Parts: sequence; structure tokens; C-alpha cells
Amino acid sequence: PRAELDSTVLLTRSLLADTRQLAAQLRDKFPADGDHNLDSLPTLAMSAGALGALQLPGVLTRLRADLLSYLRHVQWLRRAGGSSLKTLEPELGTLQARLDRLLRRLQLLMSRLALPQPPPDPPAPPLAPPSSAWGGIRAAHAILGGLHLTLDWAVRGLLLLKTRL
Amino acid sequence: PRAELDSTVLLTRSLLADTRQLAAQLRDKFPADGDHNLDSLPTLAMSAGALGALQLPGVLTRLRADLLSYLRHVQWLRRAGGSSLKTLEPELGTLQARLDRLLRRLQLLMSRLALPQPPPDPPAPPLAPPSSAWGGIRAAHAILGGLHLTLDWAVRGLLLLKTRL
Amino acid sequence: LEPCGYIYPEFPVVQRGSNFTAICVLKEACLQHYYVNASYIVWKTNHAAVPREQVTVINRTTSSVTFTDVVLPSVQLTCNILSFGQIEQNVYGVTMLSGFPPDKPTNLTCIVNEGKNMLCQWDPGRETYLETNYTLKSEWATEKFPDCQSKHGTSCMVSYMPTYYVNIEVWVEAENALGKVSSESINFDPVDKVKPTPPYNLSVTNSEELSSILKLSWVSSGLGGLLDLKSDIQYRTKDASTWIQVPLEDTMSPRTSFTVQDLKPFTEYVFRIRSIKDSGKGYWSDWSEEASGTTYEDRPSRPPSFWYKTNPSHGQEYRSVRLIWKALPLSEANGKILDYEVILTQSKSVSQTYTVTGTELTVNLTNDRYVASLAARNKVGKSAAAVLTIPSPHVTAAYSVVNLKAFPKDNLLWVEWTPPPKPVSKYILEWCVLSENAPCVEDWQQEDATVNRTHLRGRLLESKCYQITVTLVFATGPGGSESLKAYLKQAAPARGPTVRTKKVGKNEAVLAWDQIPVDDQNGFIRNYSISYRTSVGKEMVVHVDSSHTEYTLSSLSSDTLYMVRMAAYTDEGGKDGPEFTFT
Amino acid sequence: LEPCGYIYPEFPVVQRGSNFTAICVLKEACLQHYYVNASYIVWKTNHAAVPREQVTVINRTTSSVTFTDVVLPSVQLTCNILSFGQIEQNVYGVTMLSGFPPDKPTNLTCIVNEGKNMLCQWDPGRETYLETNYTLKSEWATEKFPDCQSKHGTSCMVSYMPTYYVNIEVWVEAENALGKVSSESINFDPVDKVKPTPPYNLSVTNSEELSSILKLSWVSSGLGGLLDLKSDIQYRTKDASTWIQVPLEDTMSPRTSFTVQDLKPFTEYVFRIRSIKDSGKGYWSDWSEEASGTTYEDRPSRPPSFWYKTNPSHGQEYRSVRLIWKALPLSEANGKILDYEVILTQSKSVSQTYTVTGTELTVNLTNDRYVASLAARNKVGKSAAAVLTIPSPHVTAAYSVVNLKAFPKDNLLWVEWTPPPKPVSKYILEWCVLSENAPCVEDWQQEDATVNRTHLRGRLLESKCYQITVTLVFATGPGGSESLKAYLKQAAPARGPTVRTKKVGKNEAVLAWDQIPVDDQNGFIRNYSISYRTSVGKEMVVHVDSSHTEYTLSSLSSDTLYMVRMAAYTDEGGKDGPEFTFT
Amino acid sequence: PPARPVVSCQAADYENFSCTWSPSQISGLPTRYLTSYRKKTVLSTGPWPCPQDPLGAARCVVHGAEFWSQYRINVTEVNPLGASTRLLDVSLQSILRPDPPQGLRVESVPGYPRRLRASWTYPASWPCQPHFLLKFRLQYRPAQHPAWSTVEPAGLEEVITDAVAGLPHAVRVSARDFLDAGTWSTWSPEAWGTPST
Amino acid sequence: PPARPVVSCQAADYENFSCTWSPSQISGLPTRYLTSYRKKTVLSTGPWPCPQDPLGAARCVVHGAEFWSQYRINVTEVNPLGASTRLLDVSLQSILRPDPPQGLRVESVPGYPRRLRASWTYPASWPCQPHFLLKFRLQYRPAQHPAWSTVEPAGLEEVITDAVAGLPHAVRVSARDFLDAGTWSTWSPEAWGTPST
Ligand SMILES: *[C@@H]1O[C@H](CO)[C@@H](O[C@@H]2O[C@H](CO)[C@@H](O)[C@H](O)[C@H]2NC(C)=O)[C@H](O)[C@H]1NC(C)=O
Ligand SMILES: *[C@@H]1O[C@H](CO)[C@@H](O[C@@H]2O[C@H](CO)[C@@H](O)[C@H](O)[C@H]2NC(C)=O)[C@H](O)[C@H]1NC(C)=O
Ligand SMILES: *[C@@H]1O[C@H](CO)[C@@H](O[C@@H]2O[C@H](CO)[C@@H](O)[C@H](O)[C@H]2NC(C)=O)[C@H](O)[C@H]1NC(C)=O
Ligand SMILES: *[C@@H]1O[C@H](CO)[C@@H](O[C@@H]2O[C@H](CO)[C@@H](O)[C@H](O)[C@H]2NC(C)=O)[C@H](O)[C@H]1NC(C)=O
Ligand SMILES: *[C@@H]1O[C@H](CO)[C@@H](O)[C@H](O)[C@H]1NC(C)=O
Ligand SMILES: *[C@@H]1O[C@H](CO)[C@@H](O)[C@H](O)[C@H]1NC(C)=O
Ligand SMILES: *[C@@H]1O[C@H](CO)[C@@H](O)[C@H](O)[C@H]1NC(C)=O
Repeated sequence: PRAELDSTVLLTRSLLADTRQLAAQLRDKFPADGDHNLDSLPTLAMSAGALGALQLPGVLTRLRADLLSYLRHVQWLRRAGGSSLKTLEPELGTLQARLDRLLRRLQLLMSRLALPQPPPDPPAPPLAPPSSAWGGIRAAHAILGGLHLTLDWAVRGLLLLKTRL
Repeated sequence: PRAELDSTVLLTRSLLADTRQLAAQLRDKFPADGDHNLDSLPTLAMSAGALGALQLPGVLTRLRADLLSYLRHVQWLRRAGGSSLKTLEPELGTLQARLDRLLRRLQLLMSRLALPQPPPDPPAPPLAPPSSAWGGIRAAHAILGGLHLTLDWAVRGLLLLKTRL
Repeated sequence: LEPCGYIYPEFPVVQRGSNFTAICVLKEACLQHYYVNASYIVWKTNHAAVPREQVTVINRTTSSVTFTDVVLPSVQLTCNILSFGQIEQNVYGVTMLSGFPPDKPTNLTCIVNEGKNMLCQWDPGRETYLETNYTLKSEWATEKFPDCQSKHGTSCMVSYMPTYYVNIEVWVEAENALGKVSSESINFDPVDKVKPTPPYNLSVTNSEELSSILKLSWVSSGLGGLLDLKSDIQYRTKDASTWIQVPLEDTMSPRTSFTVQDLKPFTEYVFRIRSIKDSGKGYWSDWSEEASGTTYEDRPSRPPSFWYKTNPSHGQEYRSVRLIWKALPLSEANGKILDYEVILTQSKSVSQTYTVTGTELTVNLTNDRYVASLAARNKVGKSAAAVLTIPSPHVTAAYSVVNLKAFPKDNLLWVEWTPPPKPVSKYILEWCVLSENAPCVEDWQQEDATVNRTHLRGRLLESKCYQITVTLVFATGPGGSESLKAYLKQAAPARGPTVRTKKVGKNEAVLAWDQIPVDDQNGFIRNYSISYRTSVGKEMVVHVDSSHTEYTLSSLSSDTLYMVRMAAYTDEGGKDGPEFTFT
Repeated sequence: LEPCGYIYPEFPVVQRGSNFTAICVLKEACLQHYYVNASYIVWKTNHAAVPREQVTVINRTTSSVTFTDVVLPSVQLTCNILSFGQIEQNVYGVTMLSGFPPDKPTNLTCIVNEGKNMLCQWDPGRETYLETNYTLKSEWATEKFPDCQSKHGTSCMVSYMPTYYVNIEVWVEAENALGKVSSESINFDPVDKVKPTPPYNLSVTNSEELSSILKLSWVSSGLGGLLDLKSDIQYRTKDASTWIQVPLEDTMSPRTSFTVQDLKPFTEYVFRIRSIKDSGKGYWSDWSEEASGTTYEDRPSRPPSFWYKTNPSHGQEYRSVRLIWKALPLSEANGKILDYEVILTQSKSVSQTYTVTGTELTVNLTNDRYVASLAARNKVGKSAAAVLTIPSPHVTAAYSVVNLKAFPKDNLLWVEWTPPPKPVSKYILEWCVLSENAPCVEDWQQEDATVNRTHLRGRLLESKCYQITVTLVFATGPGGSESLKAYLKQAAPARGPTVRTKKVGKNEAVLAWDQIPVDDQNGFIRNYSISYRTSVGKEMVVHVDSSHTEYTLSSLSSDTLYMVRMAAYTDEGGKDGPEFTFT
Repeated sequence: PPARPVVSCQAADYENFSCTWSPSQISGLPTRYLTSYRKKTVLSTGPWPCPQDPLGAARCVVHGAEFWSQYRINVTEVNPLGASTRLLDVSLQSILRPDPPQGLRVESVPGYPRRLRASWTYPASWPCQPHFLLKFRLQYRPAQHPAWSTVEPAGLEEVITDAVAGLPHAVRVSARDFLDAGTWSTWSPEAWGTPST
Repeated sequence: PPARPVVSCQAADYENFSCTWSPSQISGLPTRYLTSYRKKTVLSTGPWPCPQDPLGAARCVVHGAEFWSQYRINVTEVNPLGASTRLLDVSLQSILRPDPPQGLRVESVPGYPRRLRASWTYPASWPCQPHFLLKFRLQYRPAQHPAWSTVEPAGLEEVITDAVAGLPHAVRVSARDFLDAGTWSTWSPEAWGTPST
């Protein structure tokens, strides 16, 4: 599956870079200061030393859960944030579509590894629409930053895996 | 209403000319020989000398009935004749839309003349779709020829009227 | 914990140059959580912190920023708090918009490009700095047409087919957040506004019968002749840029062809045309492409210039007569000169006839008197015949010009003479460059009997001496030929004179010189200056009239070496000759 | 009464060049109504009636038309009946189609223009004469992408974003009524197929330290450096069209700048670049725009040509020495020549120094021996110093060239000489046009000590006599100057010789003539021919070597008028002089 | 049997048309013509005997013909060799051909040496009711110059604005139904007119 | 009261960061520093006392810091004039700055007078685990010519293909996290190498 692994790596690197660009763009046209966080976003809470100790099932499970919830939040932004987000289009939709591409790639990789296929998690309850356009922008920051960190962790962990295999 | 009368005249002349062109086009790309007639089309059966004797109500009633039934047949062609008729597009739709424009103009003229407004005739039963594309072309010929004669009669009669008023 | 606060108003649209107050209200819970009061609110116009224009007296939870002369059209104003007095936390942000309410659009004008949807345009007015949805509304008495929305706010092309023969009513509605305003409605029949396409397949034909006439023809679309179109036709000689205009009243009715008259009998012309509705409503079409045609050639109006020359053939019964003529200019040829017909009549004898394509004919005539005749034949027919009585060689010329003069004027060598008392039929003038290294190559021109002064029609050369000859032509033949010399223009001599001593004495020396060759005299030699000096004495100068060829220096010192220089002068200055020395 | 009949088959698609049978079947009711049988069926291919190819034996109600080699792609075949045997009534009509089933498309190739959708193209094959819905199918292991449908059947640009890093499988499906065929599927990663845009903001900088070196720099999009792009760099001297190529192995890795070396020290160069994926997969980009730069100037490599001239100033303690030099060519200037520094050293005395921007320096030197020095200074520094020992006027030259020759070759005036036995430091050559109307305006050139033959570097004129001078330059100063005369090219004389009689006798005449002026001799006069004749006698001809200036005609008839003509001849022919006569 | 007779119909006016017939080849026997017409519809109207000229000529006039309607003519030769029928479909709107306009006059225009005034009248056969106006087409050229300039004047009068000064121009006209029914008439005879001084 | 102390944090490695502090202005009184940090979340995690250097220096080392997580530092001066607190938000992913690469060597390439081989090593402070690789950026120029050519080599070795024959080139390198976390290191010292004959 090494061609699957390097392909996934490169796709996640591309996605990371785009995410970074979009985040910077947003930050620069809509400067917003301090911490904008959503309680519903997944939290990374593991050490650099702990990443190095994980095993394929937990790695790939967390990765899929994280990226999928982010896909949900992204869709929610684009639908519900209203006007403002079009300022960042087509880039948002591009992000999202590469993200669903990457989730498919990960599912296929899990199939090739013949791991226990991920549970059929019931869908998350629908996200309450943002209070206002400002809340939408806030959401934008929080989401994109969390996605950035998620993809950094993803990339690093997948590279770790590759040394195991 | 003389400006209404000359306007209607000129619009019917334009429509006559277009109809003529389209008829010739059809005849030349789809040569079809002899008599193609629909029993459901209105029939003109009055002498040149009889036209000269008619009075506004009958003139305008017949004209509206004739043009309106033709509008129905035209719509029926365009929907139902299938593929072939697109060969004659946008010309058909142009014909039809000018025809509905002319029917509106005639209704408005009747209003300006303060004649008894035409009866609310219940709609004609839906025309059975043509048996085949060939039957559609046949219909095309019959309809366009009847429309041509209808508009000749219309023009002449409206000019007759104008000399009365 | 909900959003720490909200800014009021949320969507402030500020009339440009007016003042604006924004208020940021924090929720008590945000305060007690971050341990701040409204004094810690920090206002930023985008990145740029507001330099404490804001005031916070309103109350513990409330801060207000006041802007004066808000100029930037779009400012992301954000309300932040210095959480714990250190970490600036964003509370809220609003895009402050500023601009002007739209001007009522004026000069709403629509045009129907033949075969295209109706286009309407307007003045937008001042810059609004706000997005304005200029909507072109249209309707007529029974239905409203689809709204056409301008992309750039200056023109919209409707989607619906031009509704000819119906009085539509159309108006522009301009909308922005500050206000909505509608133009005046214009009530018009689009048919009156159509711009016809230019005529096409423009073509011209000439009349073989009628050189002066060209027939224009063109194809007009006329929407299938729907529009009776009148036209405006302009034409010019191909060389002349200035478009002549056909009298516009002549094209006032629908036509496809027009017969232009009074054209030059053989000249190339260029034509263009444009069309408009017969009633003159709407707009003139663009001009057609240019079209060109040539008036059919015609009989040449004037006989060619005709003259004869004879080499002296004394002692022969036959004399070689070189008949020569100059081709008719196009304005006289009026067509393709195919051949010249020369007829020779020996008085009462049978007239000889010759056909010549060249410009000269050499015929061995007898010494008898002859009548020459010359006609120019084109496609259509022969010109009038030039007639030239060739006298017998023994007939002495009885009359010659008198008081013949020639002078340059306007860079042209003019010649003038007194007519003889007898009726001249025509004058012939002949000229050649005088040279000592080359023969007299003659050129010639013909002048009418009424002409008494003319310029030499040829490529005369400056600083070259021309011999000029004038010969009167009577019905009996040429008269006596007077000749003189002249220059078109002069210059300083190409070389000075060469001095040689004819005699030397104890106190005198007879200088001699040879006249400068005419090939080197660039003008009329008016005089010579002779300068001479000893090895130490002052140089003396003597002026000598050009008629003289010798001069005797006098009062010279004996036993003294003298150096002599000599220069010859024209009207344009002179040239020093070589220095000469004698003892 | 339903449609009188139907034609079978209704939608015949005929394989081109095959046969086809159509049958028209009439309903009994149509027969009995129109009183006809199938014999009255009339077949028309559009307007063109079928010339009774049809056969009707089938039965009373049935007619069949057979076509052989059906060629027209679309024929409105119509079945008509001669109602009552007179009025042709249409029964039915079918558009007979003919064509070919599609060729399987070959050479399916796709390219991803950077920042554009994936474009794929194929060979359509033979003309089918039928509308073919060439569908570009694409899929990968989990999903099928939207079908891209070609408008013209040769290329389709998909709508979806290029799915980099995924092995897509794509194939073309061609469909028409005759048959459906699918290309081979190609399985490829689009990333390998991207064509990068050319590099942009191409720029060049020179090294002030290192004239020979230019630094290229460029901006590569690299999809945000997504693609590691290697590049191919070509450059040329601005004048030379032939693009030099940088060794391609040197650019094998991602870089933004490259240091081109071994450039000419002061020359303008043009550069262009193109890029491809580091792995060399995909396609080379288009070339960038050209960029230009100039190698920084450098110290001039060679001292200017240096020489001196003195007007004879006998009887003065000071002599005006006109020092003169020729500017260094760019290949030697290597830069902007700002000034020339001339240093004059009077043996042991203080050396004078002068700075001169012109090419000549006039200095009133004493009669003492001087050492001249000349250096060319540019921005960077002075060239090597040219050295020129100016001898004292009394020093007689001890050695001169020997066996000096000059001859024209290759349209060039070459000069050759034997080196003296002493070591020459350098040779100076000088030349001027010989004239009797103008002075000897000299020109000059410098030759190295090793040079023993050279061409005169100047705009020498054909048919003009040049005096040539060669002066040896020793460390002690110039040697003796040998001179000779030569022509670059000859022509016939501009004028012949003028003949005059020196003596006349009873049977002899001593002719005399003056040599043609050198301004009119266009070459070396080799000989003269003298021709002389009486009024009736045969013309005799005598050839005289050009060295002679007089000849005695002998055996002349007494009391006889003789006419004499004389011509002078060069290697390129001769020119007759004026005729002369004597008794 | 007799061959199919040749039959042709023409309409001078918008309300009558006439049909004439002749044998392809003479039978050589006493031959009667039976002639009839009927209106055409889809699948009164029945056959009416057309009124043959009382002169006994081979002509019928259909008086008061329906203008926008198709008629089928039935000429039948009957003789001891058996009947032979010619069937011909006729509609006035297509066979109509106006007579040439009558009384073409061309007059010099005073003070316009380059202009001519042409005028004519409706053909007497055409009663020129306001609903059955004609449209006229006019051609003019110099006497010798054969090329016809063509114009389509409105009404009975046209001013030729480009007549060559002092050259006699021939003028001729043709008429058609203003709706372009039928076909253009034959051109009238040529009329001669000279532009004013 | 004491002014807000100045605090700054730096991370040499992907798993520890250190913070140093100093007074804005000396109070002139016996002053203690109380220093603490806590993890940041949405609305264990509580404040941990950072281990100050046993030397008593004004420094804390946060051992085993969470890499993708924000921390809030709390430096508090406490003295009889009352406390003064500096709060600082730190994340390694942003403050990280690798040490310069060590042991830059430049060697002539035999048989390639226009080429130089540059090689270096990971900074010892960076354990260069395969998931925490660095990306290196390298600059080279002739000794006197000041303009730096810039390349971004892959791995610890680069062949400079355009070194000016026989001119000593100075070379320097900088490092960054391969994902472009943090910021580029300061450039290494310059190394000298001469192209081969
Ligand atoms: C055309 O007219 C002829 C006679 O004018 C018709 O022929 C007659 O037809 C009837 C009815 O079929 C028969 O009873 C007669 O015997 C026929 N007479 C002759 C002389 O043939 C003929 O049918 C008519 N045709 C049409 C199409 O109307
Ligand atoms: C068309 O035919 C009708 C019917 O006969 C003709 O009408 C008659 O014409 C004559 C001759 O001018 C008149 O005397 C009669 O009074 C008209 N009416 C009747 C009832 O006979 C008519 O003239 C013919 N031509 C046209 C052009 O209409
Ligand atoms: C930063 O740390 C200081 C002390 O290191 C905290 O101040 C103490 O806060 C507690 C709880 O509010 C009080 O009981 C103590 O009396 C305070 N001590 C001093 C010396 O002021 C401070 O609250 C901390 N701040 C944050 C944001 O964590
Ligand atoms: C980061 O901090 C940790 C925790 O102290 C350091 O790990 C220790 O490093 C020392 C010094 O090399 C070793 O002797 C110990 O064995 C390491 N582990 C422990 C549990 O103390 C680590 O070195 C620091 N630096 C880096 C780059 O990780
Ligand atoms: C503070 O002032 C604002 C603005 O007038 C007002 O909306 C708000 O209610 C005030 N709050 C209190 C607590 O007085
Ligand atoms: C806000 O707090 C500061 C410091 O605690 C105090 O000086 C100021 O008066 C307060 N402002 C209000 C409006 O209460
Ligand atoms: C058709 O009718 C004609 C004439 O009535 C006859 O000669 C012929 O045989 C008939 N054909 C058939 C197939 O019955």
C-alpha cells in the first residue's frame, strides 16, 4: 500500500498548503483577534511523543473522525455563513471537495490495509446556524485553524506509519 | 382607434411575410406534394364580395377564433411534432410569440372599439399528438398554409374596416 | 457564553462626509468572565486602531466611537477588548459602508441594431461608490417584458425580441442601500429607432454609350424590405480625398440604383453609401464599403502636338522627314490610345496613309510641298486631325518672331515674343542643352496661336545652358526660327578661367585667357576680376567686363616676379582660376 | 382516413455503398378512395423522381424501390401516388441516412494546462458522415466523473478540477446509429501530464566584479511550488540568431537563478527559459519572453593604435607634433572609453601629462628626443600604454623597408614588404589619394611587428590613385619611409589624351601630348594607340608605350590634310581623345 | 381512346377565373367536352357544371370563385372511343395575374432637368377596391441604354430623380396584388418622356 | 506598583519551550517572580507551576509541551507594592525556530570545475525523528560578490551546478520544519570552498 500512503501524504500536503493560504487570506481581509473556538470541533490533545507511539487503527480512526466532522462544519459554513464567505470562493468549495476526495482516499487505504472498517457512526445533529455573519467569520477562523492543525497531525502521523510499513 | 388599426395592419403584414418565408423554407427542405389538411383547422368559405359586406363584430370574432385556434395548433406542433421542427427554429417560436402579440393587440382593439368583448369560449379538447414525425411535417404544411390564408383575409378585412372608420 | 456583545447599528450605511456613531455593548457575563469593563474596549478600523476618538462615559458596559468625515467606502470596524488588560479579544465587527444615493439617470436613449435586441443606455451620474442594480424596466399596455439588468450600469441589452409597431414604455430604476430612484419613462415605438445595417454587394457599372455616367447598384437588407430605406450617396475622384455628396433630395425615396452624371470622361471614382428609414426617423447606418469604377473611355478631345524635322539632304530628290508627336495626356486621350494614323497628302496626288504605334515616323518625302495629317485613334474613334504643311525645301521663311525674350521666373524658364502681323496658326518651340562634349539633343513643345508667352514644359536642369528656338508655323508652313540662350538657374562656375600671358614688357604685361567651357560655366559670366601681386607687394584687383578676352596690366615693376590670379563671376558668385606667374 | 400508407423501414440507416430496399404499402381504403393501385406510386428522392428503378410486382397494394450504391448521406425519400392518375398525392416520407460506423479513436492523449481542466484529444478516424456523440468517459476506483462531451469530436475539456495524485481511468466512447465503439482506456496520474506555464518576471543582473558573468533570475509558478520544476535555458549574443543552450544537466534541479559564464566582456545577450517537472514527466512549458542584459565593461585589452605627425618647422626651437590615435573597437574598448591619457617624457626630465577626449593632440615639442605614451582609460582603468619614441628632427632614419609591393586582391588593396634585418617594434602605414586639385589627405593604420603583409583598412575608392607610404617604427623611432602608387580598382580613363603637333615636315609630323591628369586617369596607363587618316585614305593605327610622351609620324603624304586621333588605355580599356588635324 | 386534354386556367381579377382547353391530339370524331368543377375540403361543395361560353368556345368562366379556396377542374372529352378526363387544381390566390397598368404617361418636371414624372392608372379589369389594391413595379432606362433601373413606387405616381438630362427614357410598369398574391403582370408597353430643359 | 514584566518564549525543539523574563523597570525592592502556565480550551488543564531553573535564573522550561495546543503563560512579580501580571499566549508550532545546521562543508567536485558539493548535519538539538524532519535552505555566492544565490536543497547534500570556476564561494544554510511550522533558523556561519581545477 506504499503507493497509497505516499499518494495520501502528497494529497494531504496539498490540502494543508491550500488551507494555510485560505486562512492567511481570511486573517488579512477579516482581521479577528484572539481565540475563536467552537466547542463542537474535535480537540487534539496528544504529545509529540504520543503520536510516535500510536498504532494504525487509532491513528486512522481519529483522522477520519476529525476530517469528517470538519467536512460537516465546512459545509455548514458555506451554506449558512451567508454573504461574507463568497469572498473566499471558489477556494472554500475547492477545500471541501479535496477534503471529501481525501476522506475517500483514506477509506480506500483502510480497505487496502484490511483493517476493521470504521463504524457507521450515526450523523451528528445539525449544527445550529451561526448567530450572524460575524459569528460566521468567527466560525471560519476556528474551523480553518483546527483543520490546519488536524492536517499537520495527519501528515506527520501518516509519515510515521510509513516508516512502520 | 386609427393608430390601433394601422399598427395592427402592419403587425399582421410582418406576420404574413414571416409565415410565407417559413412556409417556403419548409416546402423546400421537406417537399410534400398535394393536399395536407387538418379537419380541425378553421375553414375560410366566403367570397371576395362577401368580405366587403361584413361588419366589425363578425370580422373580429372570426379573426380572433381563427388566429387563436392556429396558436393552439402551432404550440401543439412545437411540443409534439418532435425532432424535425427544430430545423425551423427559432422561426416557429418567433411566429407563435408574434401571433400571441397580435391576438393581444386585437383584444385591445376590440376594447377600444367598445364592442361586446368576445365570449369566454371553453378550451378546445387537447389535440391528439401526431401519429409520427411525417404526420408532424404534414401538420406543419397544413397549419402554415391555413395561417397564411387566414392572415391574408385578416389584412384585407382590416383594411376594409379602416375605410369604414 | 454567547457573543460578548453586539455593535449598534450592525450595517451602517453612512452618507459620505457625514458623521457616524457606533456603540459596542458588552454583556455583563463577558465582563465578569474577563474581569474588564468597557474602558478596555479597543476600536480598530481594519488593522488601524482608532486613536481614542471613542468615548466610554456612556456606562460601565458601553463604549462609543465617533467618526468625522467618514471617507473610506468600506471599513471593517471591529470592537475588541483587552482581556485582563493584556490579550485583545475580538467582540464584534461591522462593515461600515459609505457612499451616495444614485443620481437619477438622464439621457435614456435606446437603439435597435438591425437583427439584434434593443440596446438602451443612460448617464449613470456621479460615482456612488456602492453597487447599484440599475434595472431597465420595460412594459406595454398588456404585459411587462423581462427586466434587463446592466452588468456595468451604463447599458443593458434586453433579451426579448424588439417589439416593433408597439409603443413600449421603458425606464431605468437605480437602486442602492442609500436610496432608489427611477428615470423618466420614455414612450417610443422601437421601429423608429432601428439602425439599418450598411448596404452590401455595392457594385458599379459604366455606360459604353455614356462615358460621363456610372450606374451604382446595391443590395439593402431592409429587414426583408420591411423598412423603406432612403440612402445618402457620396463619391470622389480616386485621388481626391474630399467626398462629394450626391444631392440628398435625389435619394429621398427607396431605390437600389442611382445614375451619377457629369463624371470625367475617363477617370476612376470611389463610391460609398449609407441608408436610413425613408421617414428619416432613427439613425443613419454606417457607411458601406468603398466601391470603384472607371468611366468608359471617350473620343480624344484634342489632336496631339504635331511637328516635323528634316535632316539636311541637299542633292537628293528625296528628303528623310522625321515626323514626331507627343502622346495625348489622359485628360485628352480620354482612353487607351491604340494607334496614331498619319496621312500624307502630296498636294493633289493620292494621299498616303500610315498607321504608327510609336511617337515618330520617318518618311522619305520628295522635295515637293506636302501636307501632313495626324489623328489619334482610341477604342471609340479618331481624334480631330492635326495638320502640318511641310514646305518644299526651297521655300524661304518670310516671317520670324521679333523681340524674343526668355527669363527664369518661379523656378521656370519662361519665353515671350511678339506675334507677327500675319495670323499664326500655331507656335512650335524647341530647345537643347548647349554643350561642347555632347550634341544638341532637341526637345520641343506646341503652343496655340493665341499664346504669346509660355514656360518650357520639360525637365530643365539648373546650371545648364539651354539654347532656345522659336519657330512660327503658318498655313504655308514654318516661319523663320529665332534663337537665343538662357539658363533656368545659375551657379558659380565649376572652374575659374585659365590665365596666360600674351606679352610681357619692362612695366606691362598683356594677359590672355580662354573663355570657360560652356559645360563649366554654370551661368551668365558677367565680369572677371584679375588679382595680381608680387612676393611682397599688396595684391591689386582689376575688374574686367566678361566681353573682354585680354587685359594689359600696367605700371608693373621691372625685373619683378608677379603672381596673377583670375576669377570669373556669375549672378551667383564666381570661381577662382589657377594661379599664374610671370616675370 | 388514416395516412394512406407507411414506408418500411421508417428510419433506414444504410451502410454507405451498400444496397437498400424500401417498400411503400397503401391501405385498401386509400386505393378505393383515390381509385388507384400501387402501380401509380411515384418515388422521389427529395425533388428528384426515381427513374423507375422501383418494381411493383409485389402485389396490388405494394411498391418497392431498390437503390444501388446509395451515396447521398441524407435523402428525403417520399412515396407519392398519382391520384386518379393525375394529381400526385404524398403518402409518406423517410429520411434515408447513410454513413459509416465510427472508427475506434486512437492516440487518446490528455494534457493539463496549469490552472485549467484536463484536456484530452483523439484521432476521430475516417469521416462518418453521421453525428457521433464522442463521450470522454472518466472514473477512478470510487467514483465516475461527469461525462465530458466534445462539441467537434476531437477534444473535450472536462468540467471537474484535475484530480491530481489519483490514477484516473479515461476512455472515449464514440456512438452513432450504425454502431458504438470505445477507445482503449488510458490509466494515468494527471499530475504527470501537467504543462507548466512559462517562467515570468525573467530578469538579468551583471557582476561589476565579473564582466564575464550574468546572473539570470526568474519566478516560477510551480503551482505554489507544488511541482519541483527543472528548466532549460538558452541564450545568444543579441546579433546571433543561433540560440546557445546551457548544458541541460546543469539545470536538472529546482532553481530560480543560474550564473552564465564565459560571456564576452562587454556584449549584449538575450536569454529565454522554459520549465518542466523535475522528473521530466509531462511536457516542457512554452518559452518565456526574451530577457536581455549587458556584461559589465572591462579594462581595455589592447592599447590604441598610436602615431605622430610633424609639420616641418625648420628654424624653430619648438615643433608642433600632432599626436593621433584611433579609438579602440568595442572588442578592445570592452567598455565606455571615457578619456585618453597622453604622457610625454623628455628623456630624463619630468614627464608631462595630458588628458584628451579627442583622438588627436597637438603639442609644441622642442627639438629634443621625446618618448610619447598613450593609454586608454575606461570606467575600470587604463589600458596598457602605447609607447612611441619621437626622434629628434636631426636623427636620420637608418633603415627602410625593401621590396615593397602593393596589389589589389579580393577587392582589397594589399601591401607587402620584407622586414628589415633589425627587430621592428611595429609598422605604420599611411596613404592618401593622389590628386592635382586637392591635397594629400593622409590616412593611416598600425601593424604589429610580426605582420609583413596587410590590407589597407579604409574606405578606399575605385578608380582613384592612392599614394601608399610605409614607415618602420623602431625603439629608436621611425625608420625610412618607402612609398609607391597603386589602385584598388581601375577603369577606362575619364578623358582621352590631347594631341598637339610639335613639328611638321614634308613627309613627317612630330606629335606631342600631355599626360592625362591623375584626377582623370582611372587606372595605370599601359599604352596609347595613335590613329591618323587623310580625308580619303585608310586609317592607320600605331601603338605607343605609355612611358613615351611624343611620337613622330613617318611616311606621310606631302601637301595632305591629316586627321589624328589618340586614345589612352588602362587594364580596363581606354578612352578616345579629341580629334586633331594638321596639314 | 382520346388522350388527356390539355387544360389551363387564368384569373384576370380577384373574383372570376377562366379555363381553356384543347386536345392533345384530335380524335378525328365528333367529340363533346364535359366540364365541371368542385370545391375541395377535408375528406354546397358538389360538382357544378361550369358555364361554357354560349359561343360554343372551349372556355368556362367560374363566376364568383372562392378566393382563399382550392377548386378541382374536371374536363372530360367524351366520344365513341370512351371518356378521357383532365383534372386540374386551381386557386385564384396563386393563378391570379393582373392585367398591365393602362395609360402610362411620362412628363418633364419643370425646373428639375434631372427628374421625370411617371403616372398611370389601375387596369380597368381590376376594380381596385381598397382591400384589393395593387402594388406596381416600374422600370426606366435611356432610349438606347438597355439596362433597366428598377423601382417599386407607392401609388400611381413616381418621380424619377436620376433621369439623364435630355435623354429620352422609356418607362414600363407591372402590377401585383399588394399582398404579393399571384404573380406580376406582364410589363406595360414602353412610354417615352424627355426631361425638362 | 511594579510595571508589567517583559516575557518572551522560544522553542529550540518540537517538545520543549523555554520562557525568560525581566522587569520593565527595577522596583528597587526584594521582588519574587511567581510563574505559571495553563492549557487553553473552550470556555488535566489547570495551572501548573513551571519549573524554574534551580540556579535561580529568570527562566522556566516547559518540558513535554503539547505541540498543537495553545498555552497561556502567567508571570507575576509579587512584592510589597502589589502583584503585576504578564499574560502571554504561546504555541510551539508558531514560536518554534530550529537551531542553525551544524558542520557545513563545501568540497570541490572532481572533474566538474563548475560544481561544488555542500553537505551539513541536522542540529544536535533536533533529534530528527522521521515525522519531524527539517527542510533546509542554502545560499551561495562568490567571496567578494555579495548577491546570494538561493536554493532549497532536499536532504543534507546539494551540488551547486553553477559555481564560478576557481572563485571561492561562501555557503550558508538555514533550517525549518518540513511542514513550514515555526520560522527559518538563523543562517549558519559561512563556509569556504573552491571549485576543482
Ligand atoms: C369527371 O367528370 C366525368 C364526367 O364529366 C365523370 O365521369 C362520370 O362519372 C360518373 C360517376 O362515377 C359515372 O356515372 C359516369 O358514367 C361517368 N361519365 C363518363 C363519361 O365517364 C368523372 O367521374 C369525374 N371525375 C371526378 C374526379 O370528378
Ligand atoms: C366577374 O363576374 C361577375 C359575374 O358575372 C361580373 O359581374 C357582372 O359584370 C357585368 C359586366 O360588367 C355587369 O354588367 C353586371 O352587372 C355584373 N354583375 C352581375 C350580377 O352580372 C363581373 O363584372 C366579372 N368581373 C369582375 C372583375 O368582377
Ligand atoms: C496569575 O498568577 C497569579 C499568581 O501567580 C494569580 O494571582 C492570584 O490569584 C488568586 C486567584 O484569583 C488569588 O487568590 C491570589 O491572591 C492572587 N495572587 C496574587 C499575588 O495576586 C493570578 O490570578 C493569575 N492569573 C491568571 C489569569 O491565571
Ligand atoms: C526536552 O525535555 C526533556 C525532558 O527533560 C528532555 O529529555 C531528557 O533529556 C536529557 C538530556 O539529554 C536525558 O538525559 C534524559 O534521559 C531525557 N529524558 C528524561 C525523561 O529526562 C529532552 O532532552 C529535552 N530536549 C529535547 C530536544 O527533547
Ligand atoms: C448603557 O448605555 C446604552 C446606550 O445608551 C444603553 O443601551 C444601555 O442600556 C445602558 N446600560 C445601562 C446598564 O445603563
Ligand atoms: C474600569 O476599571 C478600571 C480599573 O479597574 C477603573 O479605573 C475604571 O474606573 C473602570 N471604569 C468604569 C467605567 O467602571
Ligand atoms: C393497376 O391499374 C391499371 C389500370 O387500371 C392496370 O392496368 C394494372 O394492371 C393495375 N395493376 C395492378 C397491380 O393491379
